[PDB]
Amino acid sequence: GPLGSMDAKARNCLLQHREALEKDIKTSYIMDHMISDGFLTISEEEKVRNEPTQQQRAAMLIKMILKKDNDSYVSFYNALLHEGYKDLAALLHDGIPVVSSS
Repeated sequence: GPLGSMDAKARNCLLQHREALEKDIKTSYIMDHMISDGFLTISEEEKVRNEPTQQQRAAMLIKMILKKDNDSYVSFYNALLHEGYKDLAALLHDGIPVVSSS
């Protein structure tokens, strides 16, 4: 039984804000912070990096989040804060049940 999965309200606040999703959700340093965080494995890194441009690259980063978990989502969330994308992440903070905690 999967526990601590990605919350619907959380995952939605992220993807639903497609108003700025594809527009501000980057994959460069954001993924760097996620892999260094240890949430994105070499396989994860490979897929996103396999894609040629922000097209399927950023889409792949967001596409991973489509079926990851709360833990990874808060990591992807934290990565947004790592690259000055606090606004998008704030839009997702509604679903994130933590306030840094670091």
